[PDB]
Amino acid sequence: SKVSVAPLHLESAKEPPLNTYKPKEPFTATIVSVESLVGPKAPGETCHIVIDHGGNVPYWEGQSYGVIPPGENPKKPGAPQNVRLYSIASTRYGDNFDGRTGSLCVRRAVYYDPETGKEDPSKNGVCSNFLCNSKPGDKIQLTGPSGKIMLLPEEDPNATHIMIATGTGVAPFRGYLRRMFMEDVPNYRFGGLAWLFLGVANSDSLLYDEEFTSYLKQYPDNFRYDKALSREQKNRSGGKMYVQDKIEEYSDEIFKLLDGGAHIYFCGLKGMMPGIQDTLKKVAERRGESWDQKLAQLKKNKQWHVEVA
Ligand SMILES: Cc1cc2nc3c(=O)[nH]c(=O)nc-3n(C[C@H](O)[C@H](O)[C@H](O)COP(=O)(O)OP(=O)(O)OC[C@H]3O[C@@H](n4cnc5c(N)ncnc54)[C@H](O)[C@@H]3O)c2cc1C
Ligand SMILES: NC(=O)c1cccnc1
Ligand SMILES: [Mg+2]
Repeated sequence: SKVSVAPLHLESAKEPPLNTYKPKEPFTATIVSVESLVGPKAPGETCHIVIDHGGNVPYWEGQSYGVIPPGENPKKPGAPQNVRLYSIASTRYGDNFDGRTGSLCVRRAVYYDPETGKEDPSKNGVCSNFLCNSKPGDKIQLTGPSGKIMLLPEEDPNATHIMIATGTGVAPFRGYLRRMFMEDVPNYRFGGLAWLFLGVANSDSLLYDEEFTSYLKQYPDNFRYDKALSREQKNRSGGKMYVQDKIEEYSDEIFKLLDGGAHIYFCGLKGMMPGIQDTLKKVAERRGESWDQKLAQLKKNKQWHVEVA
């Protein structure tokens, strides 16, 4: 039924690891695999990178790894490159179920001249292309792990978790959902509701869709999954279908779940948040509620979890 994971001593630590490796002495990890997650119509490549850390850089679900790309710091001669953070997309056991690997979900940052569409190697994103250009056996300078905002609250195994992602913001939720549904973790038997909302540009830009869809058939009473394909669908007002439009489609259900104590999570590019806030204010107003009052309450109750950049 559930997949055996090892070693179960990874459940014993009472606190998440933080800054085990630091930039001046990173951990030299080894690439296991790199693959594209997306199809030909996707605006850009997003890749799935599996990294062998040998058990030397454990983490909890929701944390980030740092990666120091090669080369000198362009603004600090003689110095290494600045760390880039990546949300870990794997559980603490990893994609090999052995506690030795972790995975990243990385969008290639590529520069196009806004008029001609021409390229320029010196303007592409350094660390994202480094990662998606990697091959098995390549070495990676790893730092961290870091972050606590997106730790999964496990005190109540029957909690409700409403997960709102755009693009690579799905990464921590892939980790959450594997821990909730896929892996045999005897000390955490999830029996609540986990509701994943994912916005991407088009069907070819979907990330891990087969995995999430499988949870609908395995855990129909504990998982829901809704997608917004912005260039392929339009909202009720003529706009491109964004994730906030999908929340709006379920406004009454979601607001009732929040009032009942649900956690809600937001992850991805910071550009996703203004439209979400606009939708939530409009929804609140139609219900005769104040979104300001409601958000202040959610934050005070520690139901509101945002990590965007
Ligand atoms: C907590 C956290 C978690 C994150 N999680 C993820 C994740 O899971 N996945 C993910 O893909 N990203 C994630 N990010 C973003 C990630 O950390 C990087 O910032 C991103 O990958 C870009 O880094 P880079 O080294 O590729 O680009 P950089 O080399 O830092 O360049 C940044 C941008 O500037 C552009 N640029 C460079 N030079 C020029 C120029 N001369 N003219 C115009 N433009 C230029 C680049 O093309 C790029 O878009 C996260 C960020 C944070 C803070
Ligand atoms: N955790 C983050 O801030 C994040 C994740 C994915 C993409 N961009 C930022
Ligand atoms: Mg696909």
